[PDB]
Parts: sequence; C-alpha cells; structure tokens
Amino acid sequence: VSKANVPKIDVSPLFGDDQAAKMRVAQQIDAASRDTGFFYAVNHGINVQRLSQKTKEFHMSITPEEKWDLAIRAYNKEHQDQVRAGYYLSIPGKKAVESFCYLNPNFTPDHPRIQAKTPTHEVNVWPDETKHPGFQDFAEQYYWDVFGLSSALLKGYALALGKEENFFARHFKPDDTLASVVLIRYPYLDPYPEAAIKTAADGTKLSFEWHEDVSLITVLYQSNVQNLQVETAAGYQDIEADDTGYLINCGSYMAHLTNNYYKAPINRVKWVNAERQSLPFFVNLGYDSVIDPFDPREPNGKSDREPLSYGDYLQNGLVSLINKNGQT
Ligand SMILES: CC(C)[C@@H](NC(=O)[C@H](CS)NC(=O)CCC[C@H](N)C(=O)O)C(=O)O
Ligand SMILES: [Fe+3]
Repeated sequence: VSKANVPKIDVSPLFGDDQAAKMRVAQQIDAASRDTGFFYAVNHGINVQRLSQKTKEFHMSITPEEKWDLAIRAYNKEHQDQVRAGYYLSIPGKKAVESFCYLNPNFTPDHPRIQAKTPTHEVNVWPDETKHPGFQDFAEQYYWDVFGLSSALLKGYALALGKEENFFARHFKPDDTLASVVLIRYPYLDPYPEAAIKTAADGTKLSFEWHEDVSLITVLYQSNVQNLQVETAAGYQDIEADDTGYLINCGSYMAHLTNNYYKAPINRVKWVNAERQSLPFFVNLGYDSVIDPFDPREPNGKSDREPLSYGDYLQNGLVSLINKNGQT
C-alpha cells in the first residue's frame, strides 16, 4: 500500500488582503484537487487542542440514558424529526462507532425553513447543561469557527477555478447553511466486534466503505491515528494523519458543477483498533442554492450539465450514503 501525496497548504493568506498571495494558495489547491484530491490546510487559526479536549470530555461522560434521550430516529422511534441531528449509538458486539451530529445553530422554531418543514432542516438537540457543562457553548462556537475557516477555503477554491473569490462563499451563509458537524468516536475494543469490520474487495479491513463525500467540500479534523485512504487508478493510497491540520477534499456537488474537473475523491476508512476522534464539518450550502456548472477544460467554459439545487442534492446524497454504506 503506497502513500497519497497530501500537501500541507498554508491557508493563512486566504484570511488576508494580499491578492497575489491568495492566488499562490489557490494554485496549490488546484494542484491538489487535480491530483489525489486531498490536502491539509495548515496555519488555519482554529484551536484544535481545545476541540479535541472538549469532544473527548463529551464522548467519555455521556451515559446510555442520555444517548437514548438524544438519539436520532434510526435508534429511537420517538424522535421522528431527528433524521440528521442527535446521537448515533454504538451497538456493543456489532457496531463500534458512535457519534453526535449537529446543524446550523440558527435553525430554531422561529426559522422559516423549520416552520415550513423543509427537509434536511432540524432544530439541534443537546444534552443536559449540568451534566455536560460548557459543551453546547463549545460546540456552537466551534460551528462558527470552522464556518469561518471554510468560507476562507471556498475563496481559495473559487480563485483556483478562475472565478471571483466569492463564487462559492456567497452561497455559504449563517442564516441558511445546511452544513453539519459530526463528533465521531472510534473506540479501542478488545475483543473487537467482527460485525463492525468490513472486508473490502481488495482484502483490506475497513470501518467505513468507499464513497464520495456528500458536500461541496469536507473540512475534517482527526486525532493522530492513520485511517483514511483515497482511491487512485493504481489503487488505494494511505492518507497520513496530521492532528494539527484540517484534511480538505471536494464532495460530489463540486464534481458536478466543475464538470468533474475537480473530482470528488473516492475514500474509505481502514479498520484500526485504537481510540480516536473524527470530526468532520460538511460544507453544505443553503437549501435553494444553485451553482451554475462550468467546464474549466473548455476554451468557452461552457457545461451542458443541469444546475442542481443543493437541498435536493443533500437529501438524496445522505439517504443514498446510508443505503450503500450503512446507518452510522
Ligand atoms: C471520513 C470521516 C469524514 C468520517 N465519515 C463520515 O463522516 C461519513 C463519510 S464522509 N459521512 C457521513 O456518514 C454523512 C453524515 C452526514 C450527517 N449525519 C448530516 O446529517 O449532515 C469517519 O471518520 O467515518
Ligand atoms: Fe467521506
């Protein structure tokens, strides 16, 4: 098994006003997006030490009672509105992974999309404050911190594609974003449940099978345990861990709108028997966001692909991913 080329890109110029320096970051994003599809964003300004500490404190203290009370509909029939947000339970002996997903904190009962019952919009559920002091405040603050980094990254992707820097970010707004955070715990288990280990076609033991990401881009922090692989024509390559950087890649919405010029890399999660954290932020636009496709390979830039509404894309992508790779 070879190792993927995953460059470490200093993204700090994307927060500034040095336009030429931003173009030099964009060039690196372009190069990575045309190669394996992944890069590490470094010098990003997020305190990832506190992110990992606060996330660990939550995973390691929530009780079974609290998990039922927060559980998504797949684990608790009483919670028919929780298709996305809430707790995703492990199944001892069968399923090792567990996680907590939350959405835009601005999705309240006031919100027009909640009042209209538009799919993919939900009001977040939270544990008891006294049982988890500071957790909700940390998690909401983190949502906006990673939103800020993601907006910067989107300026880099726009410039990389020959567009003005707001081409993506203009659709990425705090009032309507469908972006999500998932706080995933992959546990150490001895013995490890065989049912929680899948065997790939190439014989590799996996915790999550091959897929393209359902996102515009994915902005991922993981603890320092190597696990991810990306598919190339020459086979799967290992993505090295870097618990100081954010692992970035394009999702299938980007592949659609660029006429596959920036592909959505196929990736999978190797089985590793080690306690670790996986904390993705899925950069999703608003429900009615439509980006007009283009083809950077063509002199005239024209694409014949249909503009896709982001909400319909997300609803179908999340359902399909559950159908293909299982309820997480
Ligand atoms: C590879 C990581 C991103 C992570 N995998 C994942 O998070 C996988 C593959 S991208 N993603 C999903 O299952 C989609 C979760 C969407 C979320 N419930 C929501 O409502 O928005 C892992 O560690 O398994
Ligand atoms: Fe993925």
